[PDB]
Amino acid sequence: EDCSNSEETVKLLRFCCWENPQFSSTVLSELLWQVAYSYTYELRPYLDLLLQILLIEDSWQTHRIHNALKGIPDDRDGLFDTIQRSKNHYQKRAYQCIKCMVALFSNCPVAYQILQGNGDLKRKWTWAVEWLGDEL
Amino acid sequence: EDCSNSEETVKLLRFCCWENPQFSSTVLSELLWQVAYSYTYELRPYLDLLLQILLIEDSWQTHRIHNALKGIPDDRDGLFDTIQRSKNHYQKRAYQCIKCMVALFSNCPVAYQILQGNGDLKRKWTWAVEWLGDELERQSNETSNGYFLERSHSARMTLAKACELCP
Repeated sequence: EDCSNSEETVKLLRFCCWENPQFSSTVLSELLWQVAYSYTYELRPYLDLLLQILLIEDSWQTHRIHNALKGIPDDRDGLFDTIQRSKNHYQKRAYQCIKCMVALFSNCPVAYQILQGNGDLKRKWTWAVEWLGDEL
Repeated sequence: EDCSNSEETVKLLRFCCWENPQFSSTVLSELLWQVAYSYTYELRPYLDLLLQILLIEDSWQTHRIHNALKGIPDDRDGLFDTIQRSKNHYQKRAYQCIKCMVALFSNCPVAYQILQGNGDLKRKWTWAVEWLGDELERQSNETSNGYFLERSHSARMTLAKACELCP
């Protein structure tokens, strides 16, 4: 919540999230909370921190992209869910989420084989891209 | 968790749950857990599998229906509990639990005398129908889109069928 823009936090998270299943969910639980229920002008410190949690190439990487796009069920939304919740109002929230996602897919291969290979996430990713265009 | 939508998983559960209190408990416990903590695009298979468990016409049917509508006490798990938590957000999950219940009540005479004959369940069943009525008045609710009740025709029929069940 507080010290997300710094770089001594990314180092602590990437050191503990590494092949720790429960902890990697805790960080995602908190990060998905703030990307959804936090003030619209401060998402970039949180979203940019989310990358270096998804880009950890360990045995749990696939789950992290899974539990960031679908969301941890029945509490925290996902990157797609917050987009739906914010297309009409707080449109800047959904835009900044897409920037994270575009950056993630273009710079993470394993993310591309999860987007390309899971039709539901594939199909939702479509509706996202036109919406960004139409708003422009 | 994994082998859902299969016709052989339900046949095995339906076979083992017959007159088995311990086994039926775990099946209900796991099914209710799956109904609560799972993505809405994979909820219909669990609800449909749950419904087939409740339709087992053995001597534990009333117990199974009680543990599914209410849940194990002091744990706040159960179809009414998950409906209550999902009224505000994830409204698509709350509706699908109702849609399963309508199919249960209108097709299980044993699980209609449990409703008609228990007061709080009728209150809880009532609170569902106005919530569904109010939510709809404001397609194919499996798309896992924005989580807002899309009027569609599945919902309108479900609301219509729910209303007649109310005494």
